[PDB]
Amino acid sequence: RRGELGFDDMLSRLDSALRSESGEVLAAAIRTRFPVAMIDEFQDTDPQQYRIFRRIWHHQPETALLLIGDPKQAIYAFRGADIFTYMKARSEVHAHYT
Amino acid sequence: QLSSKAADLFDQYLVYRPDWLAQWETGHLVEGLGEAQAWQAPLWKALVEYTHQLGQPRWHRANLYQRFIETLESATTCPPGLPSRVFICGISALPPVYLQALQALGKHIEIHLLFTNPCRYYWGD
Amino acid sequence: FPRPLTVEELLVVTFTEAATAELRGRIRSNIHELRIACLRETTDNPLYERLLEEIDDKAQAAQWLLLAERQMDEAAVFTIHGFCQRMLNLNAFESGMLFEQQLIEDESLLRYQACADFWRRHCYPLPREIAQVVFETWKGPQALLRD
Amino acid sequence: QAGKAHSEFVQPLPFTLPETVPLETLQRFWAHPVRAFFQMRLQVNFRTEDSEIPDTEPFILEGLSRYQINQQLLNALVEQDDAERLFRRFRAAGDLPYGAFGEIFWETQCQEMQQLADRVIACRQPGQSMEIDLACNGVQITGWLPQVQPDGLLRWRPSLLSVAQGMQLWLEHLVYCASGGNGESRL
Amino acid sequence: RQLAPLGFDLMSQKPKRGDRSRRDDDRYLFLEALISAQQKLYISYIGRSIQDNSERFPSVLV
Amino acid sequence: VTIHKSKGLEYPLVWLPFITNFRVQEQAFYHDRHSFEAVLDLNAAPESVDLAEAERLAEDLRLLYVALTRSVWHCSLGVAPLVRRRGDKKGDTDVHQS
Amino acid sequence: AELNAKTLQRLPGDNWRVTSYSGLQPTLTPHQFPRGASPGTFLHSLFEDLDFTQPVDPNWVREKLELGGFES
Amino acid sequence: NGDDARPVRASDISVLVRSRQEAAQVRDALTLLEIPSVYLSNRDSVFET
DNA sequence: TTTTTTTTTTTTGAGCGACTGCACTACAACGTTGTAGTGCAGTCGCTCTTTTTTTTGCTGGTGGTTTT
Repeated sequence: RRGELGFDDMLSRLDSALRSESGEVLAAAIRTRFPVAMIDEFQDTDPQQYRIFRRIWHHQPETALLLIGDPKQAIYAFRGADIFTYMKARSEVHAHYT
Repeated sequence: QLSSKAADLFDQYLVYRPDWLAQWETGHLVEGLGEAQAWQAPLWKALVEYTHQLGQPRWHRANLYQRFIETLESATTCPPGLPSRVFICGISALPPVYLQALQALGKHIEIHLLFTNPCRYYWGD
Repeated sequence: FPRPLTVEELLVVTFTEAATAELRGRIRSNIHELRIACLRETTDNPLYERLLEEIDDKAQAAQWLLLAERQMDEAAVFTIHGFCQRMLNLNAFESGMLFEQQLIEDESLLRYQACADFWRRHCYPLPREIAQVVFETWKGPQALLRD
Repeated sequence: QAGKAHSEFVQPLPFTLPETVPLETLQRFWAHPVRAFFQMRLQVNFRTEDSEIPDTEPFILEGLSRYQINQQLLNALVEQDDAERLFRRFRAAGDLPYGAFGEIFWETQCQEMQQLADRVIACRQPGQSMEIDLACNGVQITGWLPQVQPDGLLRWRPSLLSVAQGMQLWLEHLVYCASGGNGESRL
Repeated sequence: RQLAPLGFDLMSQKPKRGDRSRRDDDRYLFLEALISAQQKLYISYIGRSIQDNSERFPSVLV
Repeated sequence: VTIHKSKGLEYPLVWLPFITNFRVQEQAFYHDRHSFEAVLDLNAAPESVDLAEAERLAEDLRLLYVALTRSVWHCSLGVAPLVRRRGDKKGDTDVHQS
Repeated sequence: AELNAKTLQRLPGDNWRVTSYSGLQPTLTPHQFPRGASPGTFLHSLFEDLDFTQPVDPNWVREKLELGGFES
Repeated sequence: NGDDARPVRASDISVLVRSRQEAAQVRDALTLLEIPSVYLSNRDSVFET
């Protein structure tokens, strides 16, 4: 009603935009904008953020996803981060580098 | 908000892109542009038809600019009310879209454009 | 990669804004150092030595690094919420967002107002036998909001 | 760094004790000695700004409003007055929560104040205020003591066990036993 | 200053010579301020933070 | 400097006086070990309490790793037989709970 | 270590300012006109905007009084 | 470091705590022995002093 | 339509869990009594984190501060 927005409201609105039918084509527009992604600090990853990144860069060709992080540094569980999202991301991907 | 953003884009096209709106008034598209063109050119044509249907005048920035170029290029006799010499001090004292009108005005009015370039040789493209 | 990319096509995502500024400065310094090492065909770093040994051409790589140094001001190194807000403001038609919105830093006041509205619309018309249990669970809406 | 540092605030000041010192000045001194040194000797009273108006109705009772409700309930139950009339009086002013929660708060506060009044009026006798005129160390103390019963001194306050109330009761017991008044003092 | 494009404007997709851009205007304003200095140029910037004494980087032009 | 504010920094000598102090979580908010989704158990079931205490202990181990991996030259630790239980001498201590 | 602050020998600037002249200093009749700075500037704008060759039109004076906000 | 030597200043030693109360305990136990200490994680406002 | 006064603060932790003392019956040692186990109540320690994420048109274009 007031037309305002929050910090988590950006993540929720982008997840609701990608949750729709046409918004997947919007993700293709993101594949027209940035055909690469290097994501630092993946231990502090919300499940909405990982759902967005999985909807954009799962298995489409010519785009690369590089999740750089550390599971031993996920200490922001009070803030909203979750190490089980990192374990789901580790179970989904196949390559691992240290 | 959509009408305000489209009016902002139409004002920016009236300032900077007169040929695009002149082609959109006829009903023809421009080859080589982005995806956001199939909803702007019929909207611009409907805007022109709506302001022609209403009592508002037809004239805007771009067509009056073209009419000014046409009435300064074809006229042999200089119209009255014009000054003798016009000084333009600086680069931002004229945006780089009225240079055709400046070339039309230079046929009848002596125009001294004081240009401030950092280099003395040619360094452009 | 199948094709080289520009500075406006490489997306780097880091949560902390000072971390993004430090990473942008470090990437700019690495671009300048690799441009110097490619113009000189020598370096004092072994990883930079292998980077110089991997390329066959030196002039085109130095020109690309000079263009990267010039376009580093328009680099796509954003935060999480910054990239999400840029994607919402860029493609506003597919997302269904407004064009100008006001951002509030603290949402605790609106959350307390909504919790007070919930407590007014729920706990007020209850009788004594239910309000006794509601009072035994929480003293007021502040304890529920703290929970 | 060639300047003098902040010297200590406590300094030996000249002071002459007057002839007539009231009992209220002694009570304000022994309630808080540093505050009485600030606001009476050099007349410096630090005025803090009042609290802002809250944006919602009080759902719970805490602090000064709860203390005033407990004080009025204890003053009403010490005379065996109707607590339901005071409940309607506090509900008509909006100080109580709306609906059944205000009734629950009034029930538990009435239970606590009735448990306190069963000890208060267990040994309560009707007493009146008496005058106090004393001469100690050539200093005159004039004042009044409220509700002086023949059993002694009886005071009741809805607060916790603190040393300031004990100091106040000890000062009242000293100013009561000095001119007659054989008996205990209870709080 | 860098200003994000609206997202559906055709001028951002295809630029020309006489197009307004805040980035190139500021980068030419810095060059004009460098040229316009006759005797003394005094460039000052926040290089260190006052909160946590963190290192602050200057602009790309400086 | 706190452990969350020491992530990514560098210190020559680090002292950890209260690294043995631990906190027992009472609320039952855990994650499933198969679906990797957040499950909030409003009832006082001991299985959800144990599954939340396991994630709490993993977060404490991650905090211990972050606090240990910031020293360069020397780190000092404070170890003590801390007992969270109210019993004085019960024959067992709670250092395994830390 | 010893330290002293430097004393300014000459003034940084002289008395330089861009100034003006003010910096160096029956029932309806013009005698019954309200005297003030704002009616003076209104009459100055009326004498500035009106053309001297063209005849004065009463509806133009009514429009100028409606724009200024005076009595009709 | 190799042959290079450096004396240990007061900025090298850092105490890693978890909460604010034990940080105040460390600061009160360190200011008793005439050693000043700063709290880099202090997020308290200046308007509350 | 006019106008009067006035300087005194207060209050605020409670649930969880152990220590200790007295009562109370069950049962074996020497009908009665001492020891052991449990219930209930008064009294007392203790203890309650960590934090940061931003788009806003420099003069966007009939524009523009100041003197009589």
